Amino acid sequence: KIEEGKLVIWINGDKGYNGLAEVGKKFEKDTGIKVTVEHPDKLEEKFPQVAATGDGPDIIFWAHDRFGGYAQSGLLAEITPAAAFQDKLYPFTWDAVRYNGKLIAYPIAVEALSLIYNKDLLPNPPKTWEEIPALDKELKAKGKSALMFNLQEPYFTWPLIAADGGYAFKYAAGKYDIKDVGVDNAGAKAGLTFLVDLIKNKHMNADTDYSIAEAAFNKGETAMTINGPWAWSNIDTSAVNYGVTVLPTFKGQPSKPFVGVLSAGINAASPNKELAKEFLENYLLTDEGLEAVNKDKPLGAVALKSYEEELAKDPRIAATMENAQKGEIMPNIPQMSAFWYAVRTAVINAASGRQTVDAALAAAQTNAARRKPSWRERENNRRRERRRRAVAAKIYTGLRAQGDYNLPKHCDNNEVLKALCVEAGWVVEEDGTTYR
Amino acid sequence: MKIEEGKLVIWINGDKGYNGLAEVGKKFEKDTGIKVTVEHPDKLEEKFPQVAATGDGPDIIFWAHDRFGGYAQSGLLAEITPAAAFQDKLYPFTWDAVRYNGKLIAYPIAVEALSLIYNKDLLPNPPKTWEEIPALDKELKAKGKSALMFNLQEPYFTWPLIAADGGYAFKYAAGKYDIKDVGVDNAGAKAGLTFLVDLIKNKHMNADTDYSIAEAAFNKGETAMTINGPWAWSNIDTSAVNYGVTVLPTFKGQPSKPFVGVLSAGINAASPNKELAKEFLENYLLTDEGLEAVNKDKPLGAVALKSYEEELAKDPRIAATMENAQKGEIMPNIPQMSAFWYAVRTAVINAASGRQTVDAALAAAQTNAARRKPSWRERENNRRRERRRRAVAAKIYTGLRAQGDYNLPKHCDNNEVLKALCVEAGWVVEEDGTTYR
DNA sequence: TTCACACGTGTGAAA
DNA sequence: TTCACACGTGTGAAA
Ligand SMILES: OC[C@H]1O[C@H](O[C@H]2[C@H](O)[C@@H](O)[C@@H](O)O[C@@H]2CO)[C@H](O)[C@@H](O)[C@@H]1O
Ligand SMILES: OC[C@H]1O[C@H](O[C@H]2[C@H](O)[C@@H](O)[C@@H](O)O[C@@H]2CO)[C@H](O)[C@@H](O)[C@@H]1O
Repeated sequence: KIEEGKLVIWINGDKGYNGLAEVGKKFEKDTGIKVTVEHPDKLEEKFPQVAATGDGPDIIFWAHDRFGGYAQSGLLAEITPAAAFQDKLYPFTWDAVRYNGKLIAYPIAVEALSLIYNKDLLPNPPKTWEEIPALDKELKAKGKSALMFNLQEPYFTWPLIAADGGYAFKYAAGKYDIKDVGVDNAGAKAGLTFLVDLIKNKHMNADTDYSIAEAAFNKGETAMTINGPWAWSNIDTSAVNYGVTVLPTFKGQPSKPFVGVLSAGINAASPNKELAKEFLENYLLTDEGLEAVNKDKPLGAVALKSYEEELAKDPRIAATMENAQKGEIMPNIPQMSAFWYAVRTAVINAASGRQTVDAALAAAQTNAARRKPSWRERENNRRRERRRRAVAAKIYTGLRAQGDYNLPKHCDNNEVLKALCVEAGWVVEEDGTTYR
Repeated sequence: MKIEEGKLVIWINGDKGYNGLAEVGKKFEKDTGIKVTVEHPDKLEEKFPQVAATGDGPDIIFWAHDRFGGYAQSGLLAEITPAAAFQDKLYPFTWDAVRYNGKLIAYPIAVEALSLIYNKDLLPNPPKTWEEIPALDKELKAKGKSALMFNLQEPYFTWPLIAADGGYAFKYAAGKYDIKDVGVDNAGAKAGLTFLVDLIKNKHMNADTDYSIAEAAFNKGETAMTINGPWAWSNIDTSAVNYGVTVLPTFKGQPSKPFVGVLSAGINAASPNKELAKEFLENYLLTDEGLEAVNKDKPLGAVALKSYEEELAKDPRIAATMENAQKGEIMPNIPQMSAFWYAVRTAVINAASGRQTVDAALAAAQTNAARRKPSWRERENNRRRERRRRAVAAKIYTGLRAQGDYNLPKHCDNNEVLKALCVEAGWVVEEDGTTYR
């Protein structure tokens, strides 16, 4: 739990938390405030469960798509940087972190998936998804594979699902229609069927996850992977000469990745809200601060204009933003969580053969729509059934006490009910068949 | 995933040397042409029993021996059939660790015991007792450091202190463990966990500290001590910290008693590669060169293979490891061990957080660790009984609604039908169900 | 050991 | 939207 004078940060384990820990240390030396960085598992899920009761970190790092629900549940302290600060960042990165007219976190970096390839195994990477199967057949004869990427998180498969028409929630009339979903249309089916066919034809394995794909590419066992800017440092430490380029087209259309804006929201329950902005505004979001983090694990197109003009000249960043322009920024609405869980279930269930593509995406469409019942709705149901059981229990208590039925020493209420039935002129068979 | 004929898939925990093991796999593929894939998924010791029940899961699974008895009872492991010649190459007691109902159910790899790891430059003379840690931490804090940080989310790391003054898991008597004789709630266990919660109350430790927080703190020089196993040394070596490995401190003048694990490799019962897995484990991994490749990635501890252990035993860090092991006990491998671990993990976490008193947390742990897990058939019995109870009721009300003519509204629940029936039989029923003649 | 009612949420109505 | 019986397991009685 939070406490005054200290700063605890939650950031995903694939970002440069060590580099950010070097930001907190210099922050500690200036004003004497200790700064701990922790990279817990499923931090995007734990934070909403714990922040309600007042627990959780001072600052939470995650992509912007989750912050709308967080704010909707009143977990985030509203951000109000001076004008002088707001102008230090690109406008569209402020838009990613504004929900109902209010800024709900500090945008940090823009992330988009790209195609990463091994130049030594594949000097000329494919321009199309359609030619990957043949390429894998050629590489399988050399003991390699064409492509491996995380199939457990729909983030990585969404570029292909959206290529031919799939979409999450249609945007029209300046709003996201929380009830117009595009996970079941012809384009989505085409994209997921091709992915499943890749598995069926043994060009990919349904159980490949982030760790398995990263190891295979960094050990030179697979020619390509799909990943974000954070993955680059680990490829750098390996012996692989890699390139970063546009994702392959599918049916002649670009892959359309969902673009995220890594952000840092301040816990509404924190006693260090001011201390946290002094850290975020004048220590992290500075050339030397982003540098220390970026040097750990690349951030992507950092939102600070001041440092992005430097990073923007990296050909890997140019490629990252080439993919981003062909994709879309993620909505931040609270229903993204339901959308992501549903599509995750669809991809996994179709990849494994547990469901057909048609059945998986059909269910996904209705799941990404589902309303989650409120606490009060759950409590209404709990109480109604408590009252139903209490009413029955009182009836049978009086029947047992006053009925003087010929009942066994121990018997259930069904037997009492039977004795009440015969008294009222009914016949009740062994199995409950009841008539006059 | 299913395991395919002609390929080998291995599961091993992420803190072990899976990169070294993958190199052994790459040699095996070079000599016989069989591809070997090594993965380190999360919660593998829980995932395996779920998938392997239907023939899924890996060909080979690595874990400490304590979980394998439950696997074998569930029929998930092949029986290990090493010729006597090969058995003689490993220490007898390591075979004991993987013997269950008289059969060998895994290949023992290495013996693991927790030790005290300390920063020589911050603390040239490590403490001999737990009792002096609070004072030592008070010194270190004045310099911006802490005395001790270790994993408080896995009971494995706190058990040495719980066991020190008398806590125990299952009592051994007459050549077997008594699954109803649990010792997580006696005076010694209470004293050990109380001292740990007292560390937390006096701000000498954080209740939320997990494995990665403690490892980062020690390896960065923020804390003078940690508690960990041999797997952790390689990350320390790469750090600036100059460390030593020594005996765990005493508690109430008595040695800490870590539970000792034997890293073991089981063969999935559903694998058609049982012969290939046996070949790989016997003739590639459990060799000098095989264990060396893994050990160089992350230290294994005291390996079961006599020939290579005579080399590793020269290491003072292994001598210390086995000094702690002698003071501890080999874990049981009985199926009830997972229930014991879940119970103590909840007790430690709840007490460390103040959610429960020590007495309450451990009282619940004792009941949970001793609770008999109902069989599948007992569960099915209960499920069918309640299915039948509802069915009889349903038929009774179906008949009452059909032939009753109780003048009831379009839709109404069974309680209202019951009420009508009661008045038909000469009863009065109030709104809340109060019923009488 | 078996057993019965409690328990809160699921599924599907009915509006 | 509210509502009701289904659902399998929990708590604890009787033996
Ligand atoms: O897979 C669904 C997942 O997608 C995104 O998560 C990304 C994250 O944005 C990246 O920074 C990186 O960590 O990879 C993640 C995918 O594993 C969404 O941000 C997230 O809400 C969603 O659950
Ligand atoms: O914490 C309970 C846990 O303890 C042991 O797990 C150890 C394992 O033996 C070591 O090899 C290492 O990985 O640390 C683990 C604890 O995080 C038991 O083996 C395990 O069954 C039990 O759940």
